[PDB]
Amino acid sequence: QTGIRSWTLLCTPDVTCGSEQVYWSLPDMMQDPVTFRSTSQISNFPVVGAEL
Amino acid sequence: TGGRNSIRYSELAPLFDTTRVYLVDNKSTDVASLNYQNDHSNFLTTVIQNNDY
Amino acid sequence: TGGRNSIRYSELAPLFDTTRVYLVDNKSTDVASLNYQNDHSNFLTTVIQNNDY
Repeated sequence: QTGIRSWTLLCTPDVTCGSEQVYWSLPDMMQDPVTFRSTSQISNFPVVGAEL
Repeated sequence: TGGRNSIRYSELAPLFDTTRVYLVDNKSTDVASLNYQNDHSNFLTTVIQNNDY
Repeated sequence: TGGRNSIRYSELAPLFDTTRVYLVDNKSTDVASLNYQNDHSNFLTTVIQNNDY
């Protein structure tokens, strides 16, 4: 109730360091999903699909 | 279908028929502000993916 | 009026009846890229005020 056992959690390793996902975007060929704003800033294109 | 499609959002224009909303945790702006005290098994997400709000 | 209003832009949604387009020189992104060799009495402006393109 006081030790590290409190604010931390013991768990399995996983070399990958963390399943992170990626986002596809086909700005020039598919309508921009619901709330996405249309733009030209590569780092903000609309997203059409997510995947690990 | 006909007039029954329209999926609308504030001023951003009419989108028609199926589209996609995303439920994600790792969204940076969210963390800091909403689910600070929460964890991956019970969090809040902003489903509005609009950069300006 | 009826079906004749619709002022449309790429996916950004339907705007209806009068609105406003702006012709401005001092727009920063423009200068650098288009009217470098021009002057205030004859320049180019991007009338699309959308941050992402």
